[PDB]
Amino acid sequence: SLYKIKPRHDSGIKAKISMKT
Amino acid sequence: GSSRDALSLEEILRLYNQPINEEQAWAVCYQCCGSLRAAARRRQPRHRVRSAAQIRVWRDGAVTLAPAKLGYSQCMETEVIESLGIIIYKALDYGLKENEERELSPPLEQLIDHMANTVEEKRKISAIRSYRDVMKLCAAHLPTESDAPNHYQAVCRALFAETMELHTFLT
Repeated sequence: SLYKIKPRHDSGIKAKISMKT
Repeated sequence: GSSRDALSLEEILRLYNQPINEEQAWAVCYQCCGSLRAAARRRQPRHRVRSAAQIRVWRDGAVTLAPAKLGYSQCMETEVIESLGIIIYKALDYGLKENEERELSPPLEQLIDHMANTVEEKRKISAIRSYRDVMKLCAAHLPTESDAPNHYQAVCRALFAETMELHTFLT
């Protein structure tokens, strides 16, 4: 269950985790 | 499908075709860290979580890492915690577009930031040094922290039961 999403921030957690693959 | 007593987190995501919810994230973290802490105490070697296929959720609510003082070795606790943190975030992000981001509750986001060593209690928490540190943060998600062992087992028990029906019966 995902429900609530925001636009991806440039310095946020998704940004940081993507660069560790 | 055939009925068994464990599914991998990869299989769970594939069957749901959607990400896990926040309570499931707290639960997998707590249960897997408990299993890892116990394995280390019985001198089984530490190793990293390479992918969601290695995380096993069991019928009775256990969560384990499938196989490949001891304070220092070829694999440190914080390395295992980091690799787990990354896999849990991937599970929460499962199937989302690259330009979307999930809005997590601040304490869950904080837990993951510190697990994954991505950090750049309201501002910053103490650094996570051990499995017990992670478990204590997951217990703190609950109004009565002593409920944690029973609660997180019940969460993973339900997650198994729900996905096992998809595993057995989806075509």
